[PDB]
Amino acid sequence: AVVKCKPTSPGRRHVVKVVNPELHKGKPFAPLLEKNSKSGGRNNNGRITTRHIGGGHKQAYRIVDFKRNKDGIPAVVERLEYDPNRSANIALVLYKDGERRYILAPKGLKAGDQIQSGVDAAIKPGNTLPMRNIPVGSTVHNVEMKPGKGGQLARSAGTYVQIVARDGAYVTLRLRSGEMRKVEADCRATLGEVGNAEHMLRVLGKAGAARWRGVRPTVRGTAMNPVDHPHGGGEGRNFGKHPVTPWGVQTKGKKTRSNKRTDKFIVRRRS
Amino acid sequence: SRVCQVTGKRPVTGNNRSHALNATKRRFLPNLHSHRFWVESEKRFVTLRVSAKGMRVIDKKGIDTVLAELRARGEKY
Amino acid sequence: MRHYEIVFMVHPDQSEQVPGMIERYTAAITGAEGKIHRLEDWGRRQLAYPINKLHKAHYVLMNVEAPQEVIDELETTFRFNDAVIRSMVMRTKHAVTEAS
Amino acid sequence: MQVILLDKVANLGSLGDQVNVKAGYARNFLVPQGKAVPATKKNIEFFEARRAELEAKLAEVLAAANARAEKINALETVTIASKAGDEGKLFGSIGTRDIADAVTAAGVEVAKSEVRLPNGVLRTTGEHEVSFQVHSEVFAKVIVNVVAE
RNA sequence: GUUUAUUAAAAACACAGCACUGUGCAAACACGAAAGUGGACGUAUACGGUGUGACGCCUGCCCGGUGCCGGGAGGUUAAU
Ligand SMILES: [Mg+2]
Ligand SMILES: [Mg+2]
Ligand SMILES: [Mg+2]
Ligand SMILES: [Mg+2]
Ligand SMILES: [Mg+2]
Ligand SMILES: [Mg+2]
Ligand SMILES: [Mg+2]
Ligand SMILES: [Mg+2]
Ligand SMILES: [Mg+2]
Ligand SMILES: [Mg+2]
Ligand SMILES: [Mg+2]
Ligand SMILES: [Mg+2]
Ligand SMILES: [Mg+2]
Ligand SMILES: [Mg+2]
Ligand code: NA
Repeated sequence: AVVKCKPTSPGRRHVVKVVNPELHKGKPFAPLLEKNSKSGGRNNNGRITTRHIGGGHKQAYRIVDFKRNKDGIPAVVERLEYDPNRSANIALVLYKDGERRYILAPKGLKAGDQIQSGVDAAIKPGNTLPMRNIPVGSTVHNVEMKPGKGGQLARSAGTYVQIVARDGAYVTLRLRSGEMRKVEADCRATLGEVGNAEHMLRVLGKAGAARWRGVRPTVRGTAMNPVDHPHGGGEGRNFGKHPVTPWGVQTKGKKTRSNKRTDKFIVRRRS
Repeated sequence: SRVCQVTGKRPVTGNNRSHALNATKRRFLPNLHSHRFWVESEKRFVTLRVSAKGMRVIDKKGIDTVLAELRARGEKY
Repeated sequence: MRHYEIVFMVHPDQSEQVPGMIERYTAAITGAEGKIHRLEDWGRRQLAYPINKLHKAHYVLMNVEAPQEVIDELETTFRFNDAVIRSMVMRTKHAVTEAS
Repeated sequence: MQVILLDKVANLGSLGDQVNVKAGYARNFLVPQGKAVPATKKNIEFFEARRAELEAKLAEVLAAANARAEKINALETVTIASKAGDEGKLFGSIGTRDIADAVTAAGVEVAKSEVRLPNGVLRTTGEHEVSFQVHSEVFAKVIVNVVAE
């Protein structure tokens, strides 16, 4: 639940926590983990390419079955678990053949639930099946944008995509951004919304929270010198400039999508 | 490199003369494309990085002739 | 186990599938000791307003006495089935096998 | 290109024409197949002198065993049993590959690209009419039934 | 908490929080003649940029100028 910490000290006063008492209070499943070394934002060349990244807690990568391409075989949700890589929680499931796999945990997924995947599966939340066998209007998540690809839409916490239309080879999807996108109807989609839908209610309380989540401080452009940023200079809080990114490009409204090869799919764009 | 395999068009340099005649060194690059040519004598596709002029030369001559020049010079494909 | 009354229309091209529909549903009802009372397959009726760019649906009335989980799974089948159009379950608390 | 043709091309050939096609057309569709050759001088000699008439009989041998429809009424109604659900509406399609590998005799006798469909791939457990083209001029109307598995 | 190592430790920077905006993934954006890499083995409850800076009460009018967004009729307009 959403728990507000008592103001027994500053930096603990303003905290709000999401205690999920169903998460596994133990070590995660071992064979499905692999090491995940931090980057710092630095690319192949060693240079910071994306700023404000570094530090934070160690975290191992949980191999999540995004594809859900084990058709027909049922599965029982053995365990719910905390994933440090996602905003949503993961769910270790056990198939009737003896294979354990991490999946994304939908909204209604508690321990022992019976899920599956394939063209003949049911329409219970957690069941993956291509978006032809799925009825239109239903709420899905972990949507694939290409058949067999792996699933890339609506896989954050509390997120879902909605099936609006269905025209022959393709399906129109209202995405979580209000954009209507056409993906071919062979692409898979797990049913139901993603779990941990209250994740957005944490408020982190203090600076060290973001720091150990891995977010280095953000220096305002105005707090710099004219050599450092397009903003800057000024004998005390002078701006007089149009807001831009540190590399000159306009911000605060300037459409920067230029793909021209996926525009055939975007029926209509974000609100 | 941006070098054509038939014609050998590597990139060259020149100036970007402005209306005020300001010379700034620029590069002319060949119209390179990776094209897949059918070889009937070998009955298979050979991919080359050829310019459009390279394609026109291959189409004026034969693909076997151009591959012969490649092989005699020391090219691979 | 309460007495329901189920009127459902179906696409007038799976009208050939209405037999298998009916026996499938009544078998599912009898499996949980549900008792079918009326099974009036009304044939292809002409609609008063066009439902989904389509007049002239195919009606089936069936009066059953079955438990709630049976009737709810039945409603889910009606929903997730593409040919079933405008199902309507209702409570009737009696045994009505007379006419219409 | 000035291209000399070795086959009746749907709109631009007569099996011997020296027609002027677009260079990309001749480069990517005709010459990669055996449908045409460059008509400069040497291939003109070769075709128009050497085998302008021998290639005609080779093309007639090719048009034989093709003009052999003999499978639009093979026996009849090559019927495919796929894992379909109730209410028809078979979940996954029965592809053209499956059609071919069920219709020839037992799969590995023909290719895949002979199968033409006015319905797409498959959406119903029932009666469908598929076309074939073993030659560019083939009125093939094979009939397919779908069975649940 | 940080800062002018070596005359300035501050009311300056950062901050949790807020908002606007871009980004549908081969994401935007950045480094890179390119390959590629970071973003992220993340997927709009995510990520980048910008401004403000807990919290409480609030944030009023102006789109004339500059910018950005949308329009595309018409005027003008390059190579060809
Ligand atoms: Mg940042
Ligand atoms: Mg901030
Ligand atoms: Mg800041
Ligand atoms: Mg300063
Ligand atoms: Mg500057
Ligand atoms: Mg000063
Ligand atoms: Mg001042
Ligand atoms: Mg000092
Ligand atoms: Mg110091
Ligand atoms: Mg001092
Ligand atoms: Mg400030
Ligand atoms: Mg104001
Ligand atoms: Mg105005
Ligand atoms: Mg404009
Ligand atoms: Na304005």
